[PDB]
Amino acid sequence: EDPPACGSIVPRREWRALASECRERLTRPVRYVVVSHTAGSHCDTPASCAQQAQNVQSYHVRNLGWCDVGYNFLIGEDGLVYEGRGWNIKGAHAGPTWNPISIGISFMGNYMNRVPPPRALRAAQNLLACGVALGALRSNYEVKGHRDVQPTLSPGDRLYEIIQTWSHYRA
Amino acid sequence: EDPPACGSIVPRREWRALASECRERLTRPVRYVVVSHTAGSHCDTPASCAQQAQNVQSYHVRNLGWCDVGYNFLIGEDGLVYEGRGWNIKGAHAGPTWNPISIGISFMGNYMNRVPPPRALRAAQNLLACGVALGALRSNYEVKGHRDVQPTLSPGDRLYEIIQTWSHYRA
Amino acid sequence: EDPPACGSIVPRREWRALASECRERLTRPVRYVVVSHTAGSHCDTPASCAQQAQNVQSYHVRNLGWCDVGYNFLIGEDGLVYEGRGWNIKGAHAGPTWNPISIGISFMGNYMNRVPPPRALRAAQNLLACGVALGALRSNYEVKGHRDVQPTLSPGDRLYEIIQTWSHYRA
Amino acid sequence: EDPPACGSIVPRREWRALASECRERLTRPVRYVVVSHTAGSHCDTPASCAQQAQNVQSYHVRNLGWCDVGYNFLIGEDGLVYEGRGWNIKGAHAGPTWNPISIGISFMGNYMNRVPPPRALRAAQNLLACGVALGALRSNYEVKGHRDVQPTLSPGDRLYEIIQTWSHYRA
Repeated sequence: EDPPACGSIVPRREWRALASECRERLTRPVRYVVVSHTAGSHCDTPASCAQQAQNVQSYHVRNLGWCDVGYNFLIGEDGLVYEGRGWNIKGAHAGPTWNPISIGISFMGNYMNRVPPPRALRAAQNLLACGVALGALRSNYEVKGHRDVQPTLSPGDRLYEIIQTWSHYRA
Repeated sequence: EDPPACGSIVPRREWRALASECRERLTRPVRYVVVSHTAGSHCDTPASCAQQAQNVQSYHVRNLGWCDVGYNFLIGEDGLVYEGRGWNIKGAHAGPTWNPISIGISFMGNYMNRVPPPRALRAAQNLLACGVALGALRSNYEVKGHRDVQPTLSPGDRLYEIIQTWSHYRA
Repeated sequence: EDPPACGSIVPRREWRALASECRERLTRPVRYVVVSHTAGSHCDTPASCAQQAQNVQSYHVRNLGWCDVGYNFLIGEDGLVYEGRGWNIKGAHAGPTWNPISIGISFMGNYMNRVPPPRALRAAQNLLACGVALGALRSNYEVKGHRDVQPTLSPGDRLYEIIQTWSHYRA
Repeated sequence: EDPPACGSIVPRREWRALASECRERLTRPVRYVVVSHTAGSHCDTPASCAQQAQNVQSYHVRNLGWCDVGYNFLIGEDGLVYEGRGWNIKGAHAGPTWNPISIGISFMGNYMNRVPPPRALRAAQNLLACGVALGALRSNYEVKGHRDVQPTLSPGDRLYEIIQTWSHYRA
């Protein structure tokens, strides 16, 4: 069980997230990853991305009344990964059939007419390899675009175009 | 008076829907109505709008594997309401919490920077008044925009903006 | 903050409850409700049920040494709700994870082989709407079986099966 | 279904009620509430009280030829409310003047020399509060006694006396 400190993941406390009230768990190893975009604005710096993650959480917790931000992880264009509900807590990002069997990661921004920068993508891929290293994800895990399991424009055309070219993508 | 007196809808056969396989049912009268937009292209004729309703339905059934198009009713810019799951079948448009206690109506098109023409709006409000008359909806029913209960841009800024003005809208 | 009082709860002074030595409070609005059964004797008259409440309180206090009867509320088969620690005080019924973020209501009886009467079910369902109306429970509160947050049979197979039908239920 | 009667009312069916033949609706918002005692036998358990509601209905239907039991609601010493004609139907409880303008709630038993239980008092308020919530009782509703409007002794001296101590009551 060789140890990799692959957590180039910014903790909840570090981006000053509100405390979570979610308690239901994901049984590891999880088989799926559903990729979405927030459809909101992007951020290209730890400082702005921290705030942007606060806003997304805000919307979900204050406006929608949820126990925590809906994603397990969020990707910023600053090239960092933000801890959402994490590897062990069931997200609220792709429905009742998919949330309990998937890890939901969301790129912060709107990708209908923009590609996320290479470092945002490297962070996403690095985050999945990590999940595999830890046994949080099956080594043969499958990636889905949010539009493949729920009716939505998410994760955006350009971004959707890209994940389809991904090794673990299966529609 | 009686027996009926309510707004008109294009029936499933008329638009050429595949047969529904959905079985789960809503309890009447329903307290909530959720307004979304399909987020795709719009249609301003009975011909293109039926075609449109086909597509949306194809995506939900052929691609997401659902028993039927997600919405209870669709609204075209042609001025006609399109039968979806109807007043009795639980739809799949606003998630596990609202699907079983609401009627999901979705305008066909994207209303982020565009508003639906007056006739599409009359159709939608006609429909709600129809639903009330049928006892399918409570007389003190409430309207929510899709974004008020799910993380999404739906029903679109301009549309969402419009429904905030409605007699039955409740944030 | 929300003027009108609610439901028909038999207050403490009426079922002759020992004073409470509990002080740790709950952050309102509470998100979860965990349904349990006492697994003790059932009662179907105000007098026998007032007694049973007393029995349950006393056993938690005198024998287990708890600051007050562990449940936030108790339900009789006489169809009445019995005030336990109430809405503002943290209770001891579902473990350290859940006790600070939930409301615990217990049906006085054993429900492995008996279903409680409709009036008991009704009293519970109505106690919850009160909780919301009062602002003690979130409008989108979630009900969980005792067994879905702990290893146990509680609230009993029959009662468990029932609450799985309630609209605010989440496994 | 999913919405049960507010304030834990025992449904017509639970107390084994004969079907109603009444058609005369009252148009809520009703302005008044009249309190009578049935002058019949009292009961303090859910079992005995269901028989009494059945007793009183039978008397009114089989013997007086009425379309249903006189009252809109009956209160029990068990602390439960019993559905009579409900909110919508005009009841026969206080003559040709007040039957069309008020809601008749009747305490089961003779209360000339008996003061009824506080739980039954709580259930009564509970009934009136949930009446407003429904749109049946005008939010600013008013209360009168049976003897305040007819040559009768009902609701009984002890019972009548406390009804005056009320808030919503109008002299």
